[PDB]
Amino acid sequence: GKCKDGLGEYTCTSLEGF
Amino acid sequence: KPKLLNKFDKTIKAELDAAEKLRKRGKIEEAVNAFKELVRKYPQSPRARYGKAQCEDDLAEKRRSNEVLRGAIETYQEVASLPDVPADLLKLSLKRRSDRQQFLGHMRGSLLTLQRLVQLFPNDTSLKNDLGVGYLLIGDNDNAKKVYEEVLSVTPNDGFAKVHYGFILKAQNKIAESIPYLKEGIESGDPGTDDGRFYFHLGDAMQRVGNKEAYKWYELGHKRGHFASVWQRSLYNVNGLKAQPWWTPKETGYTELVKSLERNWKLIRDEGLAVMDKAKGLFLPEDENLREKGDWSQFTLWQQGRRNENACKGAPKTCTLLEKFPETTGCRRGQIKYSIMHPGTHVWPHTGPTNCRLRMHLGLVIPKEGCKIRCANETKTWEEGKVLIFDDSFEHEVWQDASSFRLIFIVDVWHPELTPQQRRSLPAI
Ligand SMILES: O=C(O)CNC(=O)C(=O)O
Ligand SMILES: [Mn+2]
Repeated sequence: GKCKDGLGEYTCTSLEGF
Repeated sequence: KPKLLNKFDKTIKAELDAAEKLRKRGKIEEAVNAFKELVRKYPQSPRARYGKAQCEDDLAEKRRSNEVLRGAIETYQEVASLPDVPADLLKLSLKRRSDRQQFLGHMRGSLLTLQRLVQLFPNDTSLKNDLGVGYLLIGDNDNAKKVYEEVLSVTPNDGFAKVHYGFILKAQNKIAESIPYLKEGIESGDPGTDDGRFYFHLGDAMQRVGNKEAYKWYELGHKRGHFASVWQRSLYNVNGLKAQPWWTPKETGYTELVKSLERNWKLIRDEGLAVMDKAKGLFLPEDENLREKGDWSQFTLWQQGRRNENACKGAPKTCTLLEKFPETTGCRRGQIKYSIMHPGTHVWPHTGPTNCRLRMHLGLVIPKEGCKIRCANETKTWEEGKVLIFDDSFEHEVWQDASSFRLIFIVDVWHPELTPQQRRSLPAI
C-alpha cells in the first residue's frame, strides 16, 4: 500500500534498519 | 515510580546502579562490559539483563548497526524469559522490543510481541492501542479496526482509540461516520492524538460532506505545526523549500526536460493511445479514494524511482526518452505515468504526501472544453503538447465534463532546491 497521489495510508514510508 | 527490581535484584542494587550510572554518562562502552559481567555473575537477574539490552540499544544508535540492534532485540526478549520479572520491567522491555522491531521493519515480529504484551497485561488499554498501530503498519486495517472497537467497547472516552478508529473509517470511505471519532479524538488531547494525519483527514472528510468547518481544523493543524500552511498540507516535508501552487518551467530549472516533453509530445501520446487500444488493462483505476464520481485510471512507467520494465515495454520510446532525465526517473518521491480521465468525473480536493516533488502535466489528448484543474486559488486548463507544472502538496481539484476522454502525461521531479544529498537520502514515497 503506497501513497502515490494522496495520504491515505497510515504511513507512507517504509524503512528497514539504519 | 517504576519498580524494576525483584527480590534478588534488590540485594545487588549497588552493582546494578553502578553499571547503569556508566550508561547514563554516555560511556556506553564500559557499561556494556559492566552489565555483561553482572549477567555472567547473576544469570537470572532481570535488571542486569535489561541493562545489557539498553546498552546494546545505545550501541546500535552510536554504531548505527542493524546487527547489534537485532542483538538488543533478543536481549529484551531474554529479560521477559527470566524468572520473577517485575511487571513494570517486563512491560518496558517488551515495549522497547516492539518499538525497535518496527524500526527495523520486522512488523510481523513486532505484532507477535504486541500480542504477547496484551496477553500478559489484559487490562492495559495503551497496549491494546499499540497493537492497533502494529496492525496499521502492516496494512491490516481489518484487524486494526477490531482492536480499536474492542478498546472502545471498554473505554469509550479513549481519544487515541477514537482518532485511530476514525482514521480507519475514513480510509474505508465511511466519511460521515469518521468525523465525530476524528473530531472527539483530537479534542481529547490524549497523548498521540495531536498528529497531522488526523487533522488532515478530519478536514478532508468535512470537505466531502460540505461541512464548512473544515478549514478551521486545517488552520489549527497549521497552528500546531503539522502543516506548512492551510493550503499546503503534505506531511512528509523538507522544511524551507520554495512553496507556490504553480511553477513556470524556468522557475523549476528543468527546462531541458520540458523542451523534450513538448518537442516529442506526439510519440508520447501515440504510445499511450496504443496501450489504451491494445492493452487497456495496463491502465489501473485510481485507488486512493480521491474520486467523488467518474472514471480515472493511470498507467505507470516509474514509481519510487524504479522503472517498471513490463510497463515500459508498452511505451518503449517514451521510456527511452525519459531515461535521459534523472531528475524525474530518480525521483523516489514521485512517479511517471499516463493519466486518463473520462466525462462525469470529479476528483475531490486533495493533497499529495510530500513537498519534495513538483508535478509536470503534458497534455496529450485534451477536449476543447470540460477539463480543468484547480491548485490552491487558481484554476487552469491543459493544452496538447504543452506542460503545466504545479506543487501537488497544495490542495488541488479536478473536473472532467467533456464529451470524450482526456489523456495527460504526468512527470514528477525532485523539488529543485533539494540538494543532491537530500535526493540521495530521503526515504522513498
Ligand atoms: O491526472 C489527473 O487528471 C489529476 N491529477 C492530479 O490530481 C495530480 O496529478 O496530482
Ligand atoms: Mn493529485
